[PDB]
Amino acid sequence: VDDVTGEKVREAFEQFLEDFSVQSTDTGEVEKVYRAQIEFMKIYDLNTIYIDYQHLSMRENGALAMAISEQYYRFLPFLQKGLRRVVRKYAPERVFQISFFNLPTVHRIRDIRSEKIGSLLSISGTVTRTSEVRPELYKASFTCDMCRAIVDNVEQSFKYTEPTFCPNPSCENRAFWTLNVTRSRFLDWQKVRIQENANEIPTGSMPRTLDVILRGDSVERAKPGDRCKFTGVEIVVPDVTQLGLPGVKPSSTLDTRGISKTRSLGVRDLTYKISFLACHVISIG
Amino acid sequence: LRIIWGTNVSIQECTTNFRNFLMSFKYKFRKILDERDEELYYIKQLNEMRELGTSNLNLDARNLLAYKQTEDLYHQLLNYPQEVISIMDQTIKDCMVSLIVDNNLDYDLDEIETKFYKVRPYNVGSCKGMRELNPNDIDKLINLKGLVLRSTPVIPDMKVAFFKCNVCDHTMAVEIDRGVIQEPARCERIDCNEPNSMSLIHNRCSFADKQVIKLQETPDFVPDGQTPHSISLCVYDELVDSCRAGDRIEVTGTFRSIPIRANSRQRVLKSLYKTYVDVVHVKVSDKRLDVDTSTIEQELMQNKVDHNEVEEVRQITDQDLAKIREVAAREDLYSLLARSIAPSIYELEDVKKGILLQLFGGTNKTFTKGGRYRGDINILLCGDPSTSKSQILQYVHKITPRGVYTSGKGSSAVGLTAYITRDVDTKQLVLESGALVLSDGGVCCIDEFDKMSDSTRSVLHEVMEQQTISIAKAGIITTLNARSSILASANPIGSRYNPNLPVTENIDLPPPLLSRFDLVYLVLDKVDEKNDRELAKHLTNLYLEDKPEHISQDDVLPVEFLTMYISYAKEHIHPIITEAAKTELVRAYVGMRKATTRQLESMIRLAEAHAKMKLKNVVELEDVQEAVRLIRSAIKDYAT
Amino acid sequence: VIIDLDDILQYQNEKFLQGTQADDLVSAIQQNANHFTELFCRAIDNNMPLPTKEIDYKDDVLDVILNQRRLRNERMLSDRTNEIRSENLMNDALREVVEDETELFPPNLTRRYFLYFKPLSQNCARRYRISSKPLSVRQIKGDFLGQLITVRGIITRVSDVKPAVEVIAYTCDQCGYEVFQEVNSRTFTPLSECTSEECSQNQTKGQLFMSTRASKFSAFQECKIQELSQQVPVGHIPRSLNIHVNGTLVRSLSPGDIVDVTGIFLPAPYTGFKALKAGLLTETYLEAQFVRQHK
Amino acid sequence: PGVAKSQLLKAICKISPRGVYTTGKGSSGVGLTAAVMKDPVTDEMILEGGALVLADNGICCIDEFDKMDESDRTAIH
Ligand SMILES: Nc1ncnc2c1ncn2[C@@H]1O[C@H](COP(=O)(O)OP(=O)(O)O)[C@@H](O)[C@H]1O
Ligand SMILES: Nc1ncnc2c1ncn2[C@@H]1O[C@H](COP(=O)(O)OP(=O)(O)O)[C@@H](O)[C@H]1O
Repeated sequence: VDDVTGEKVREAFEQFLEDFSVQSTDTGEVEKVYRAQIEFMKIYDLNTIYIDYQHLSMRENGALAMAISEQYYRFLPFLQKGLRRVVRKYAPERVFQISFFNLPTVHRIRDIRSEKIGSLLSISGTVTRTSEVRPELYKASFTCDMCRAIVDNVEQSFKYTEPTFCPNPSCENRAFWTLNVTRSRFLDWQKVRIQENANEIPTGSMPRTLDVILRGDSVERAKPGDRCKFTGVEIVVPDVTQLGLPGVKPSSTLDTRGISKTRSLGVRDLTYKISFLACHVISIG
Repeated sequence: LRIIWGTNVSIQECTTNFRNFLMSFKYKFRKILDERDEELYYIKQLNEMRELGTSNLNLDARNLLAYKQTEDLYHQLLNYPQEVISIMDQTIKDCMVSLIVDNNLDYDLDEIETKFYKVRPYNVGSCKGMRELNPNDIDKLINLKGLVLRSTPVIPDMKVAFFKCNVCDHTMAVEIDRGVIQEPARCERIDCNEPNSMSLIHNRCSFADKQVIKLQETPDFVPDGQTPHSISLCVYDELVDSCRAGDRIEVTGTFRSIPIRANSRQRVLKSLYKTYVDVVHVKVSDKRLDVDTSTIEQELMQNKVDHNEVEEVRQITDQDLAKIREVAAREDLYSLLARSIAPSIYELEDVKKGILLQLFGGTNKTFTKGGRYRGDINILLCGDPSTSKSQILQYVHKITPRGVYTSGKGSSAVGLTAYITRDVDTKQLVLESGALVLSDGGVCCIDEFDKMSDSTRSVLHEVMEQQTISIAKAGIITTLNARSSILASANPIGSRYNPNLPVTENIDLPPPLLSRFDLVYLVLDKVDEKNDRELAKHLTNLYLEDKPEHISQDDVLPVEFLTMYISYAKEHIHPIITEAAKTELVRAYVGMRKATTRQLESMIRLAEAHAKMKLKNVVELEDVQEAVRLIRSAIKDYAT
Repeated sequence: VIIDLDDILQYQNEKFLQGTQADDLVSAIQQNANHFTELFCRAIDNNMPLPTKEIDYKDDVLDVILNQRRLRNERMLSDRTNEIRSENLMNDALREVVEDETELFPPNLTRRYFLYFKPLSQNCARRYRISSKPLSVRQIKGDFLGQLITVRGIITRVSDVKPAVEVIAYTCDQCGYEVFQEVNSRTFTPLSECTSEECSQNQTKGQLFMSTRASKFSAFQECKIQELSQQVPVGHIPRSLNIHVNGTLVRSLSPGDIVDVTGIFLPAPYTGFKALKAGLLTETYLEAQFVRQHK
Repeated sequence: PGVAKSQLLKAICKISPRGVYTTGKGSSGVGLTAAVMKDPVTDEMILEGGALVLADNGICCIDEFDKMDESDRTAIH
């Protein structure tokens, strides 16, 4: 059902971009639009897109708009899979990245909370300390020697481990590894650390930076010593360094009340720090 | 009679006990106040609550003490704060619903009742510091005070955890409640069985916000040998960011004790528990000390409305307003307030007065962009020693909300901004606000300004002009805003500055910096005979009473009235000089030129303070007269 | 509750004469002095005015927790004996049985008060009758460990008072009960699963987590003392010595003070770099029973 | 040079509790002001002072009061 409701949001969005995106008549820019975008991207075949938010917010009265904004991390997979669907339909090596822009609102970095977590948002600030571009897995072929490698999948969320199932064989496991660097897909990336805009900061609170990671062809778009405007893909990164913070800090101690006694305790603290992410980067300002 | 295991607080029957109170109170507080408003507070105020729907009924504590019943519940709240606060929350919710069913259809309709109502008790007890506290009180409501050094960014904290499966996959999630997240080993869908790894996806889980505010407390009443301690309080939820760095704050909250892992690898805990405050309630504004400006607050008005909140800007009743607008009529007002500022301090009225305008100083202007001349007016004063020149500093320091007080030579250009210290709690590098950055807004006070090292004062040529400071050093490179008045004390070389000699020479200083100060006071003793007798009559009093009373008496003086007055004047007035001024205004400047252009800037700012007072949106052609005379006042003192 | 060795001296000259011969407490006290705190303590715990009055409201917290612990402590016994007697089949015996089959809150967890000793100088030394010879920190050989000793020196440092935890309480929440672990030295490892007699031998052990209101904290403060600088031998340099402070005596000490500190002197395990120890060493410290300040 | 002025100060700082005897070169400027240093065991970075802070609520005593140079004189001033 949650699968079904989410999938419904899929079909609704896919219908959106396939349904008319443009009301402009006579002289134009007459319809469509986004088809023209898929095709203009098919011109140089660089496989990433730009689609505006405002339209999408207006069309459905926003039920879809809000459905995207609030649960957006939930709704990534359905969306890029939907784009893949339409591409498969009208178009003939698959890497896709979808980035909205032109949000209705701007939020200061100091105005960031955890209620907007996992949800797309807009943040503008002064970029600082860009960092050289390094590859990333997210698709890897890794298995043991026994009995065969070339299994390619998973490592989706940042972990980075490991193969999910159907080990070894026949040694079936558990186990772990081994990872190939000869077979996998990589993308990007460069990290940049963005600072609060000099003019804004509340007295005397003094500026506080946050960290924004750049994946996508959005790479290198950022510039050191410049004001920029980002759109959300917001998320979280875990942090070891918070101890003696003070607490009270939550933990992972597992519930073993199943099974029976005849692994140990297995406790891992979970302490996260907010760090923004970016699909879209503009130099506006 | 039930019970709670350790609390001796019987569930319910304290709810009855609390309700008879809540519904019926009025004022018994005045029996402690001794009397010398009629109807009860809480039903009215709780109504205001219900229409506004701000939630956050902050109670008082003590309204309870002294009233019967609840004579007991006060004790039970000071001792067992958390549980009791939960009870009270429930009670208030039920009291809401029961209040609605009287009026039938309310607020369309039944939703608002289910919304969470919570208490933020304050004003609890007179406590001694932090340091004084025993391990005997681990969890209790406790009061603190003192400026805020720094605040960390928001740290996210779990509320509802989230989980997915490798198989099938299924999405269910376990809520935290008590402080651990216990995940099921296996499994949902399949189930089965099967011992398949249960993934924890941390972007789908729900968080709340935990910030941490470092605090430098002043308990006063210092037992010695103690030196100022530092504290760390973790706020929560809505209270996040509701406190700027540098404020003087009254915060109340529950004392706390938690261990912190030593190894960071092993499970081991360090024993020797580390302690901190949980800060249930914050009490930013004060009656006794002056109120912050609006322009500076800005966003925290434009924000903090949306998620709502409580307190912040000091609020004024109606009839007292009706008293202010009456007092404004009084003709001797400009004189009157001047005597009221420093009650102990005798004569020297024009100093009191110039400073009086330092409190009202200027009018802020953004143009289209840039601009920003603020209201800032800056005052040096020099003279023979023992002239009270330091006392004023103390007093202004006491009134001005955000100001900071620095001695000469106890200062350095690094000390006045951007320390970039190691945090030592997290073993990280964190930025600290310097002394001028804190002092942003209100008034920085300076001792022995003449005596500053040569590298220092090189900070001020930045501030006085730009009104911001530009820090390109070390880690972070930015121009950050400090908008602040300066009141500087100076001792001439003499130290009696003596007749003749060039005075402009005899203040020392580079003359360019010296010309920059808005209004420069030179105080002198003409040995009036005929004075010292009068002055001795003033000071040699007290004497009586030993318990200080009737200081300047018999003299008509405002006390707490002048602060709400000054505040009111500042937020609700924005004077413009229009046409009338410019002629005389200019001819003054020329008359001085016949000095530097700054003196003009000075006049137009200083004067607009006068006009800011008296509640005039427009300057008179008059009132620029004394506004000059104040600059000429020192000249009648430059004759020798 | 402050104990004096002086009035003990007079107790013995009362029990000496006027016999029968009573074994000497004091010389047994200085020479060990650690054990006697705890033993003296249980000696006291038995005989007390029992009710002795109402606990009001406040009064205090941690007074009520105590009260309810003692109360549940009584009711358990009353219930067990009530039950056993019902079955059958002089009356001392059943009481004994009930007392030994039941789990109760140990005395040491419920006391509410502390015990300290003050050593004898003084007029009594010339009585004639050692426990106080004010000593330099040079004067302390490492052969005195365990004894009750009195030193005089300048306090320095003397860091902030904070809660230290002697025993920790956990609550199973499943089997109910409580779990009290005693805690020693610098660190401890928090226990998990369950030790509950009812969560023993079960298929599923319940999980427990601490409650900081239940546990027993002591006020802990550490302070260093340096040689009075007169007593230093001609060459060399003034030495330093550590001291611990628990319970009531806290906050009584301050820097720049010249003081006679009287405490039972005990070792705590440490050494330098691991490769620097022959073993086992002790690193020592001084414990503080009673403070007497010059000036 | 004589008249034994300082012996009165050893005297007083002996009699008065919370008295502290210091000299100029002597007690450094950092001697009177309080440094911030990491506190062992309990934490952290506690202000530890000397002279003036160390002795307060009681008499502080100074010798060679001329040779104290400048930064010190500002404190005492
Ligand atoms: N006009 C006055 N009214 C009240 N008190 C005064 C007046 N003049 C001097 N005093 C008293 O004399 C002292 C002045 O010391 P101060 O002026 O601070 O020294 P310095 O001038 O060296 O800074 C204060 O305690 C103040 O109360
Ligand atoms: N009236 C006096 N009674 C006793 N001793 C004195 C007297 N006058 C001077 N002295 C001696 O003179 C010496 C001066 O010592 P001191 O006070 O250290 O130096 P200063 O002479 O600079 O004050 C003292 O040691 C003291 O013994």
